[PDB]
Amino acid sequence: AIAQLATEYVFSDFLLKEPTEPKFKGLRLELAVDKMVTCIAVGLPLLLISLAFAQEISIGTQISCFSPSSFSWRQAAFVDSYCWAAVQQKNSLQSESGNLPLWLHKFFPYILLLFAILLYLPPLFWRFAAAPHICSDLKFIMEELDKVYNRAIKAAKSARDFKYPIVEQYLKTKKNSNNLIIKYISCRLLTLIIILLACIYLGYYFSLSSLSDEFVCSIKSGILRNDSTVPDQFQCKLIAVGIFQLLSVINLVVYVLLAPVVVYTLFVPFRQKTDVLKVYEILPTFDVLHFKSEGYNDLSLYNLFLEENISEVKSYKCLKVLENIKSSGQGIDPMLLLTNLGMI
Amino acid sequence: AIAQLATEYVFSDFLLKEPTEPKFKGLRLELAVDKMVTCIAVGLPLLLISLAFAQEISIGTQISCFSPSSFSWRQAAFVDSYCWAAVQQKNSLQSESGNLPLWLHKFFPYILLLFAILLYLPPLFWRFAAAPHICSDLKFIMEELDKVYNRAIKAAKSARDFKYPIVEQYLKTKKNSNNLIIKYISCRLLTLIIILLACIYLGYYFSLSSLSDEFVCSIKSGILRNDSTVPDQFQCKLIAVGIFQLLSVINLVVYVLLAPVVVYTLFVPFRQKTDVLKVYEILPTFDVLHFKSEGYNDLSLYNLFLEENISEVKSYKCLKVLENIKSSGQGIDPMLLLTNLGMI
Amino acid sequence: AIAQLATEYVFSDFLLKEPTEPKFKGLRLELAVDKMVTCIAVGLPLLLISLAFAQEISIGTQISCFSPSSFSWRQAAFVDSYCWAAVQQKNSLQSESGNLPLWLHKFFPYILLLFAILLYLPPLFWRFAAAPHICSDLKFIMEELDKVYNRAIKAAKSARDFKYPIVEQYLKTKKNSNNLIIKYISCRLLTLIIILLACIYLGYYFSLSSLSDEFVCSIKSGILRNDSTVPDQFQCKLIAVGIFQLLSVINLVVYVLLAPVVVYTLFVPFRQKTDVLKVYEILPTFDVLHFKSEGYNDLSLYNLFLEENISEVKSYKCLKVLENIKSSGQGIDPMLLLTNLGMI
Amino acid sequence: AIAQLATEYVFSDFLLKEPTEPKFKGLRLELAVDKMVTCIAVGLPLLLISLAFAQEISIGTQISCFSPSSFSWRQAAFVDSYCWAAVQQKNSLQSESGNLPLWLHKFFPYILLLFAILLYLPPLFWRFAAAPHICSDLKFIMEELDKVYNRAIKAAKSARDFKYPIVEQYLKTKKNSNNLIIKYISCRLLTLIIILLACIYLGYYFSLSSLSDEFVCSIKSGILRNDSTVPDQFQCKLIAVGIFQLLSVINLVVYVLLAPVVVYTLFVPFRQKTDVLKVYEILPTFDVLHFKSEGYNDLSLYNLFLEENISEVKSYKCLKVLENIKSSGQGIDPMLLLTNLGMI
Ligand SMILES: CC(C)CCC[C@@H](C)[C@H]1CC[C@H]2[C@@H]3CC=C4C[C@@H](O)CC[C@]4(C)[C@H]3CC[C@]12C
Ligand SMILES: CC(C)CCC[C@@H](C)[C@H]1CC[C@H]2[C@@H]3CC=C4C[C@@H](O)CC[C@]4(C)[C@H]3CC[C@]12C
Ligand SMILES: CC(C)CCC[C@@H](C)[C@H]1CC[C@H]2[C@@H]3CC=C4C[C@@H](O)CC[C@]4(C)[C@H]3CC[C@]12C
Ligand SMILES: CC(C)CCC[C@@H](C)[C@H]1CC[C@H]2[C@@H]3CC=C4C[C@@H](O)CC[C@]4(C)[C@H]3CC[C@]12C
Ligand SMILES: CC(C)CCC[C@@H](C)[C@H]1CC[C@H]2[C@@H]3CC=C4C[C@@H](O)CC[C@]4(C)[C@H]3CC[C@]12C
Ligand SMILES: CC(C)CCC[C@@H](C)[C@H]1CC[C@H]2[C@@H]3CC=C4C[C@@H](O)CC[C@]4(C)[C@H]3CC[C@]12C
Ligand SMILES: CC(C)CCC[C@@H](C)[C@H]1CC[C@H]2[C@@H]3CC=C4C[C@@H](O)CC[C@]4(C)[C@H]3CC[C@]12C
Ligand SMILES: CC(C)CCC[C@@H](C)[C@H]1CC[C@H]2[C@@H]3CC=C4C[C@@H](O)CC[C@]4(C)[C@H]3CC[C@]12C
Ligand SMILES: *[C@@H]1O[C@H](CO)[C@@H](O)[C@H](O)[C@H]1NC(C)=O
Ligand SMILES: *[C@@H]1O[C@H](CO)[C@@H](O)[C@H](O)[C@H]1NC(C)=O
Ligand SMILES: *[C@@H]1O[C@H](CO)[C@@H](O)[C@H](O)[C@H]1NC(C)=O
Ligand SMILES: *[C@@H]1O[C@H](CO)[C@@H](O)[C@H](O)[C@H]1NC(C)=O
Repeated sequence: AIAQLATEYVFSDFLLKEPTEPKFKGLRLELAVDKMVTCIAVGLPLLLISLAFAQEISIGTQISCFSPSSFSWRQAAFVDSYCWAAVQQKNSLQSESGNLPLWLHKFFPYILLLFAILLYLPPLFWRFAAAPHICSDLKFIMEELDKVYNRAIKAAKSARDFKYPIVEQYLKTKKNSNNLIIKYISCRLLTLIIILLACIYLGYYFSLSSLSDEFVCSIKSGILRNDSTVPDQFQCKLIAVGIFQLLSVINLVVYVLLAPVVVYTLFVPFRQKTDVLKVYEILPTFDVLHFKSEGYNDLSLYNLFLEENISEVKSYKCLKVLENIKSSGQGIDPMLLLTNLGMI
Repeated sequence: AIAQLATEYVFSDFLLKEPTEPKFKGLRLELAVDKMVTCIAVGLPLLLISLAFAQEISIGTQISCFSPSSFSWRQAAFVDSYCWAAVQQKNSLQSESGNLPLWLHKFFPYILLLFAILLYLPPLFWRFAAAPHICSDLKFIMEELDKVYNRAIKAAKSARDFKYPIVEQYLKTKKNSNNLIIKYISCRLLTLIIILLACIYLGYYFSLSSLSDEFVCSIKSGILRNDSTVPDQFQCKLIAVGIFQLLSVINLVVYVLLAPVVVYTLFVPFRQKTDVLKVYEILPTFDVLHFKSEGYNDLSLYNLFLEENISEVKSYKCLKVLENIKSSGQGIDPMLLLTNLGMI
Repeated sequence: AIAQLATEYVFSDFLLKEPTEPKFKGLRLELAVDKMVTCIAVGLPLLLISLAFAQEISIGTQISCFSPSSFSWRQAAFVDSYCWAAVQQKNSLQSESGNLPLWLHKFFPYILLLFAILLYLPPLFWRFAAAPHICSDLKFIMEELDKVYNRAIKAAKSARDFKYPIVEQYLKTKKNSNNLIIKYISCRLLTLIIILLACIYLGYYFSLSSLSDEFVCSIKSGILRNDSTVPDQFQCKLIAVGIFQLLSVINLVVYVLLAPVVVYTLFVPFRQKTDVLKVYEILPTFDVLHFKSEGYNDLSLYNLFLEENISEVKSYKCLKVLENIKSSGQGIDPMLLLTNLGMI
Repeated sequence: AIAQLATEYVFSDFLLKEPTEPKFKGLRLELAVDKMVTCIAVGLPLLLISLAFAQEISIGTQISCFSPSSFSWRQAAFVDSYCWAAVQQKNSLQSESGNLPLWLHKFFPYILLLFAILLYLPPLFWRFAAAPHICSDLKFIMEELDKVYNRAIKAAKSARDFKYPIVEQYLKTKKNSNNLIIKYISCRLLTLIIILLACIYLGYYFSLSSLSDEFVCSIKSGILRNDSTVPDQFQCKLIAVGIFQLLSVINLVVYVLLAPVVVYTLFVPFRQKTDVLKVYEILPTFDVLHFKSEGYNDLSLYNLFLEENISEVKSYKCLKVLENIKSSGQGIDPMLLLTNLGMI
């Protein structure tokens, strides 16, 4: 039913499932905006496919040819099925709009499924190629941040009663390499191109005259070519073509609204803001150097992933509340850190 | 069946599922009133869609055109399907009420699903954008309250046998920022606007003459335009239009009753009452300062979320019972706290 | 099938599911009588809806109009569907009993579902508004009782080898407030009113002549108004109306039997008997004062909830067996308590 | 539905399920490229089979023979079923394209399923024959790497405050044996051959005239051979043949794109690059000798499997970050290793 389709595709965790494995425990591995874009671009065409053939919206068979009254039920069924299979056969049918509109009307669900698959492909490539590496690197970075926070609080407590910036060096090294950012931009660009092509196709499909679904059909090949009792042609109409056009314009609207989001996603350096690591600069055990901005490198992408999935880090949360309290400046950062006692 | 739909949509945890993740363990992340509003506004139109096409209420096909007796079964089926697809084609049909009523009668389930999706969108945006931040902040606040309660009871026990207000400073800082409250008000306002538009549409749909479902249909395009055996027109009726109007007025009543709730929700500062933190003011380790009221800021929203999901805090429950006992004043707050022995 | 519906709605845990959350572990949060009343009042109309359209009891379509023999199958189907949709349209049909009986016959499942939803609403309001508070308070009370029992047995063992009545003070304070009892009485009263209205409706529906299901139908609007081959009217009958009346009288009987139960529930103070706390009065560490009776206050409701869900408390069970043994008076209460050794 | 098939076969973990057993905990046991190739080559033909007979794309029965009007419904059904079963019987039917096109049109789903099974066979043979051995060997290798890393860090810590290369000897021994690599190459080659044969078949099927689906059928064997009322022949058409050809060309495109991937897979030594063990050469406890390249031996395959599933090793990750930091050369490898403190 329509409501069942809605529950499956919008109100359920459709493509929102976290990786089912212990390797990525709590790691999104995909930005929220990218996940939203993929979920829409994939589950919208599927939802429209399901809707267009819902038991309520669908009168019945997808084509009716209006055989003569003399024709029996199965003769008329032969006519309808023959014309359905003959939309491909150009000789059989003669339609003013041509044969491409008939092809599109017959295979619209296939085309929507193709667009959905093509849009799901780049996210899958990301999740299967560049996701494990970033997951491992980010897990190491979070562990290093937790360890340095613990060491700093232990030092502060000892004072009240190595020291090498490994994480900073690793981030600096990531500043050079750009394979991950190149893959990310390539997959986003392919998604954008697929969306644009889908918009072109949907606009063309919705621009039809709405009468191209009605085509003339001739079961006059073979032994029936010179038969007399059979009329030379029939009036066939492809039902649900109006529904297809409505859903196609809906998908076109959604995709044109979505494309600016993908374009904004492509410009990762601009998105790289609100320095996540700036909060850690007040730790004595952490060097006061952010050095993450203004670069078409994997460092900006790692900064984005950190700003996305750093809320799970207790040390980061503690430092964030310390920073927020520092806005008033009533107290002192080391005193607040010592009082917090948030090692684990 | 009707009962199955009821069980799925009203008697089950439809959209009442808690976040399936360890990050939010026991945190609602959504006020009870907001959750009720979203659940109604989403699962009502879906329930009505399912009901309108239930196997019992539905006689059968959604349109019947009453072809002549001479017409065969599949000729009549062609007529019915053609008219169903031609509700869009204005030339084919001539109805007194126009063609918009026919469009609405055909696509009412789609319109209800659209309203449900549009009403579910703002809650989803909230849960995916502003929910993680408030979850982390509120978890930190609850942990700080538990820790300060433990410290105060330990101090009292030591007396019988830092001290910095970090949580108060954090709340004071939240008094300034307003991004969360702005997002909350924006999503509530969008929900209200969607509800009002849905009410307008449902009122218009229910105001129809009830005879607009009957339209005249002409299969007279193409080779059949000059055919003689076919009548110039047919009498088609869209079945289930009365059911659609009944369910639309039901939804209109529900939404007009719900809109005052959304308006009351918009005025968060008025809702900010029954100070949750007032109970903690009797703790020696906690400063006697509430400072949370009369502000279009995130502080009021945090106060609401606390008053919502603070019952899970054992220290808060203990302080609440101490406060309630203090109404008589027979005993002493520190003595009762020491006797409680409710560290964990 | 009928047996499947029975298993789902009477032999299964339909609305008998305990709260699926760790917050309420073993707490009913709903009295047994109230749960029975809600389960009946909700799952009876749903069961009757399912039964009335069971594949065995149902001959087929819900209306047959007996078109002339000259009419084709789909002409007759048009007639039947038109009349089904025209039960609303007063002009189309002319029935002796009127049009309200036809409306009721068509929408009886909707009306039963409406009554079920309206009866499920007050229980849901209770469980979502006043259940968390009573759950927290009752959990605290049980914990306090366990702690005082442990302290008393420890004192007895020490003798053989604070002391403040916090729980008693909390109960005394609950004696004043009445918001919970007011909500309980309001929800019970609304349930009773809904049940009475349902009884009125079912009595009216069952009082019909049983021939109102037969109505005269006229497909004579539009181009067919002046058509000659079509008869001026048809004889239509709404099938399953007898089944609807039978199930409606069954529901009426059940609801009239149930209403006295709801009225008895409304009088909570009378139900407040068999003092649960009287057993704890023999503990040296517990003050000898019950002070819970004869009040339209939340104290009586808390006493009811205690008498309901106190069997899970080992200390209460031990004290109850001590009390039962004290009926003979052969031994001594402190000696029996010491010998029991039931700390945990 | 189409969307359901898509969710099952592309958006779900179809053939992506990890081995359901504790023996292989986190071990892929199959390269990512090989898994992708198998998943495509298997779930594409299945998806196309499901699509070709979807309730929306399918008009109805797969063959209609257009019996005379005098023929009754079940006479026409006999004709259609007889011709469907007589596509095999060459005498019954006379088609210009022959009888092989009819066989293919009737059994296209069977042929796609056969290709899917044949392509799934080599992966299954691998997973059931050569997977346990490589799993055990690789688990031992990872355990040895973890142990040597722990020993080296312990030695470094002791300095700050056996020694036999068992793993290197085992890898060197693997350099000689080649049974695993021979099995891998054989299964890949069989997969490639199956893909090529499938491409040949699909090209032949798509190269048909598109009118071979129309064949002449004669129910003139037995008592009906000399019957007069029955026409000497009928015009039968195999519906869905156009859909079969479309999906066959789609599968052909996918397989021709995939075959280069399989050919690249066959050349494992070229794939053996980015020495995984080179990072471990900086450990004092590990001998400075990689000795893994330029060989048609199991050593290259083991190197590939290591580069695939070594990210799960904490010691390897630590050494990798040490290597990346060494690019700048600011610090010292032993000092960084000591500071890391990443034993477990
Ligand atoms: C997804 C991508 C590939 C879709 C590409 C656009 C498709 C949908 C449409 C939009 C405009 C279309 C073209 C418009 C006009 C003509 C001229 C005609 O004589 C042959 C077909 C041809 C050349 C059409 C082919 C298909 C076409 C290119
Ligand atoms: C992503 C955005 C830009 C998509 C917007 C849809 C655009 C591309 C659509 C809307 C209307 C469409 C046109 C409608 C009609 C025709 C006439 C036909 O003979 C050739 C294609 C052509 C010229 C279409 C090309 C694509 C088109 C311009
Ligand atoms: C969800 C929102 C967009 C719904 C908006 C209201 C819809 C349901 C209805 C209510 C009143 C309607 C209008 C009433 C009168 C007319 C005048 C007519 O000559 C053209 C259509 C037009 C202009 C209608 C368009 C659709 C309309 C605006
Ligand atoms: C949220 C609340 C205010 C909704 C209440 C429903 C209101 C808006 C409904 C009920 C009846 C409706 C009217 C019924 C009939 C017509 C005549 C038509 O030619 C234009 C629209 C118009 C004038 C409708 C406008 C909207 C309307 C006034
Ligand atoms: C659930 C509640 C609202 C049900 C209320 C009772 C319903 C079922 C029935 C019982 C008696 C009925 C009334 C009996 C007699 C008449 C007089 C007639 O000229 C108009 C309808 C009217 C006024 C009926 C309206 C519906 C009615 C009130
Ligand atoms: C909860 C208990 C009291 C319910 C018992 C059912 C009662 C209320 C039912 C049973 C028979 C019913 C009556 C049957 C027939 C008529 C005649 C009609 O023109 C008006 C309503 C009226 C007068 C009904 C009113 C309600 C009624 C009296
Ligand atoms: C999967 C593998 C086995 C498929 C092999 C190719 C199949 C699909 C096709 C492609 C070309 C075909 C051949 C083309 C021409 C002829 C000559 C004819 O007089 C007899 C059949 C015969 C000999 C065909 C047999 C089947 C054939 C070999
Ligand atoms: C893996 C790649 C190379 C597959 C490409 C498909 C090739 C092999 C296909 C496409 C068109 C096909 C040809 C189409 C028509 C005929 C005529 C027939 O009487 C014999 C087979 C023959 C000659 C086919 C042989 C196979 C063929 C050449
Ligand atoms: C049909 O009859 C015509 C008469 O002109 C002839 O040309 C044609 O070949 C016949 N077709 C068949 C299939 O026998
Ligand atoms: C139908 O016949 C009329 C006669 O006036 C003619 O004008 C029209 O073009 C014909 N239509 C078709 C589709 O042949
Ligand atoms: C039907 O014919 C009658 C004859 O009196 C006429 O008044 C009426 O308008 C006609 N109806 C239609 C719908 O043409
Ligand atoms: C049909 O009749 C013919 C007449 O020539 C005869 O040869 C043939 O054997 C008969 N067939 C059967 C099955 O009786």
